[PDB]
Amino acid sequence: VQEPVRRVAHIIREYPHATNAFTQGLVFHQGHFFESTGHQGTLRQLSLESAQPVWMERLGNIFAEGLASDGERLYQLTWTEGLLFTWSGMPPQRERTTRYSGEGWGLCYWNGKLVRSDGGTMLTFHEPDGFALVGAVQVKLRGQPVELINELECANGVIYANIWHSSDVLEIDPATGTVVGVIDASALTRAVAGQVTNPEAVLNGIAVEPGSGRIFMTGKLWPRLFEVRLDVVD
Ligand SMILES: CCCCCCCCCC[N+](C)(C)[O-]
Ligand SMILES: [Ca+2]
Repeated sequence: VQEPVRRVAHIIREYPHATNAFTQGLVFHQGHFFESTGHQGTLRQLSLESAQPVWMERLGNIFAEGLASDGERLYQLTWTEGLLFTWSGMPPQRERTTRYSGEGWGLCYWNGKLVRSDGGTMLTFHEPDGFALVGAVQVKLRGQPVELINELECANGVIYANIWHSSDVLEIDPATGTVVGVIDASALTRAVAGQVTNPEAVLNGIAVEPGSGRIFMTGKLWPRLFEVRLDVVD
């Protein structure tokens, strides 16, 4: 038991993002870059050369939320609807609708399981086929539960998680819920501050590219998505 590692996200490069996209899910999938939005609900494939998506399916009034990939299918939560959409093929088409209890904030895939956050302190673990709960951990930083756990990303042996309305990103051990790292991504929030006005225009959305290990972060309604390098601070 030691101090969580402290890191600072250093902006490597910036790319256009759409200022009308409320980013709730962000993941790489079968060579492409995907985003889930609510208000209005969409699944979109992003270009890094333009804010205009290369492909989008509109979900109407459904408030879509976190988005996970197992390499073959995309899995997409909803906020209070209790709907999980499972997408397959290229372009993705929905092949399954699944009802679940509780709220859907972030989602990622780890060790054959979907890991789900709901804005509380808990990460719950679910079977991809039918979304039955199989386990849970409480997310704890220095032994203390952390509320507001939002978009997820399963990479590098951890779960990366946004904290809603914070510029910190946690690194969580999925076996235990222990926070093993805290990333300061406040340079990203500072970077867009002169351009965003909406109260909900907050850092959210982490995706790691499988083929390159390159790490990307954005925010709701942000004009930019950022590639970051995570530097240890001592
Ligand atoms: C112009 C007003 C925009 C209202 C936005 C409401 C965002 C709800 C976000 C919920 N969650 C944290 C669950 O996504
Ligand atoms: Ca993600």
